[PDB]
Amino acid sequence: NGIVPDAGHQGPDVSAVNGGTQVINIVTPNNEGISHNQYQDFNVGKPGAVFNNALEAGQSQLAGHLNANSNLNGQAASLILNEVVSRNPSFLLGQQEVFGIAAEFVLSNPNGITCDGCGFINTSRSSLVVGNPLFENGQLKGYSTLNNTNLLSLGKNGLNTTGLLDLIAPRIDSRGKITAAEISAFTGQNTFSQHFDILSSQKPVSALDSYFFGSMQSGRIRIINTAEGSGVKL
Amino acid sequence: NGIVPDAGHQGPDVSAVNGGTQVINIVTPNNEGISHNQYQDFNVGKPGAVFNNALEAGQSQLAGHLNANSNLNGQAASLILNEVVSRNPSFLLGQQEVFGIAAEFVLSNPNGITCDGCGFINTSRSSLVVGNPLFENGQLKGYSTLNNTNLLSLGKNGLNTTGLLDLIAPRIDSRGKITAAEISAFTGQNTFSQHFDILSSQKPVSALDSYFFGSMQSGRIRIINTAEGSGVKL
Repeated sequence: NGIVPDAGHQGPDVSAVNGGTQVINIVTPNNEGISHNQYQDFNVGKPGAVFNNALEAGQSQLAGHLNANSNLNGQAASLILNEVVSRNPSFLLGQQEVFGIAAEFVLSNPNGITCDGCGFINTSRSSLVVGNPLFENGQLKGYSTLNNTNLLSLGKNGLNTTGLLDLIAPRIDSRGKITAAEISAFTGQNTFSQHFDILSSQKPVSALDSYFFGSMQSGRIRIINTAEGSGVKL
Repeated sequence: NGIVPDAGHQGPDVSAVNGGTQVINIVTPNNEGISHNQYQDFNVGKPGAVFNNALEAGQSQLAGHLNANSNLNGQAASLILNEVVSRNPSFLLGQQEVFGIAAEFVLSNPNGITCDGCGFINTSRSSLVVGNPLFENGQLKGYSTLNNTNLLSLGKNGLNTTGLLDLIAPRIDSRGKITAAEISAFTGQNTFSQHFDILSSQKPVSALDSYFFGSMQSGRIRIINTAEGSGVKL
C-alpha cells in the first residue's frame, strides 16, 4: 500500500481492492466542512486512489462499486485535506478520484511531492503543497512553505485535471504537460491563507530557482515567485 | 532612421542626434491624456530611442541634453501610444526611453513585433501589441488582435524594464530573458479594453501556439491563452 494512514484520530481507513486501487474512507468532516486526514505515507500508483466522499452507494471510475462513506454523517466534505505527518516524500503516479460529492482536494507534504502521470477526478480544485497546513485551535488557518527548500516535481508524463490546480512549493521542477482549467504556481518561502493568498514571505539564504519545461494546457496560468533575486526558467 | 512618422496629423517629429539615437517629439496629448503617434516605420537600434515627454529641459539617459517638448502645452502625456499604420513589422533592438514625466507606453503593430535586447526606461507600464488600437469618435476604446495570426517575437538578448510589462499578440515566441516588475502575456484573437481586460475572443481556424523559452525574471507572471485547444509551451 502506497497510502498508509496515521495511527491517530485523523487517520482514515485505507483499503486495497481490485488490482491494487486504494480506497480511502476519509474522516468525518469538522464544522468547517474539512475532512482532515493524516498519513505516514501518501503515494499513488497507476491503479490510482479513490477518496470516498459519497452519501450514497454508486460506481467509482477507478474502484468500481463502492458503498457510501458513513463517517460523513450525511454531510460530504467541502475540503479533503491530506497531510503527510512523517518525513516521507510523496510519489503520485496515477489518478486520484473523489467519489461522490465533488470537493476541493489538498495534499500537503513538506518533504517533497513528485507527480508523474498523476491526475485529479471530480475535484473543483486540487492543490499540491510542499509545506504544512497551519492550525489554530483545530481551525485551518492556511499553509506554510517557510523554512523549507524542498521540491515539487512534475515528471514527463505530466498532470491532468478538469478543475482548478494550485502548485505550492519552495521550488518547482516541471518536465511534462500540465492540463487544468487554471494553473496557479506559487513558489518561494511563504505563508498562505486557506485560499492561497500570500500573507508573508522569507528571502531564502540561497537561490530557490524553479523550472517549467513542456506544455501548459490551460487558458489561465499564474506564476508567483516571492524569492527575491530568484527566477522562473521556461 | 528606424522610426519614420506618418505624414498626417498624428505623425510626430523624429530626429537623429548623436551616434544614431532617435528623438521623438511626441504629438500633443488629447483630453484623455493620450499622445497618439502614428508611424510608417517603427524600429529601434542599439543607440535607442527617446520619447520627449518633458515639460522642462534636462538630461536624457540615451540622448544627452534635450529641451522640453513644447507640443505638450504644459501637460505631459499619461499614455504614449505608438501605432504603426503601414504593413511594416517592427524590430526593437535597443532601449526606449520616456524622457521627462514617466508615462504608460504602447507600441501597436499588427504586422508583427520582434524584440531582441530591447527595453523600456521611465515607463510605469509598457505594452507590445501585435494588433490595432480601437477608436470611437477619436476616443481610445481598447485594442484588437482579431483576424490576426502574426507573431510577437522575443529574441535571445531578451527584454528588460523596471515597470509593468504587457505582451499582447495572436501568438508569442520568446527565447530570452524577460525582466519586469510584472509580466502579463495575453495570446489568441481577442478584443481588449484600454486596460487589457479581455472582452471577446475568436477561435482561430488553425492552432495559435505560443512558446516561452528562457528565464522570466519577475515576481508575478500571468499567461492567458484564449485560443481554445491551443497550448503554451515552456
